[PDB]
Amino acid sequence: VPMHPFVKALQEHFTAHQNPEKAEPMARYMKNHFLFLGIQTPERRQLLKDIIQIHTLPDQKDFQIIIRELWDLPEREFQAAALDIMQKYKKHINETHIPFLEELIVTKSWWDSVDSIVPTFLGDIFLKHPELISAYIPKWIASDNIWLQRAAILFQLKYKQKMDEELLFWIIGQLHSSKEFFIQKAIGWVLREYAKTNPDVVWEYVQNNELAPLSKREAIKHIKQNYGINN
DNA sequence: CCCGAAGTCCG
DNA sequence: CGGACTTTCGGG
Ligand SMILES: Cn1cnc(N)c2ncnc1-2
Repeated sequence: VPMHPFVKALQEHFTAHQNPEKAEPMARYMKNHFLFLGIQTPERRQLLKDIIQIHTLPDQKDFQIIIRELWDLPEREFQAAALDIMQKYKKHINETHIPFLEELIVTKSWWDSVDSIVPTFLGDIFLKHPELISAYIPKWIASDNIWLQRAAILFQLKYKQKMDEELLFWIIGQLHSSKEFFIQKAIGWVLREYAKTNPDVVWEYVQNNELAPLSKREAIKHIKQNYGINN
């Protein structure tokens, strides 16, 4: 079975505009885990737009197929485009897509893709269906996969006043001993972000519970101005 | 325009 | 460790 024509068209059009000179530092920035074509986001968005204008966006029956085929292509711009395309199908994504999103998290994994999946697509799903959190989060924390662990930390990132504080702190407590940078930093990030909504609770948490030094410092990057740094 | 959100380099 | 500085991206 041939590649979906929309994906083939995108591949052809991206490749025709590749920039090997830019590709080298772009790939180095992601620690050479991926090949790059060398197309940065403004042009990459326009090239996608070009193909939608010519071909139209595929029927929703093909949504998951298109995403997978792009995920399987070697150059990282195709996963970035896949995520742009998933946003175009946003109104069709629901709680039944959690396993599909899980599989995207644990394939071609790195912070650029995982952070584009978790606080937005998964965050929205669990905001609407909080009763499903306990069907996934314990497994993610227990897994060997640091990107599922990061997903458990960051899916609430944008919740603001809808944050489940008890859940957030329980998740952080489970992962606070991790020596993995991407886990320590995610803990720092979600605490720093939630402190914009409720600084008192984050300050109390970091003063009274164990965290990696990186996590604590990132958490209080801003609110240390509000409380002061004791001698 | 601005500000806030990985990478290298240094002490 | 933790700060200074880097380029890119999202968004006010
Ligand atoms: C991706 N990226 C680029 N530049 C910065 N200053 C950043 N801080 C966090 N993440 C960043």
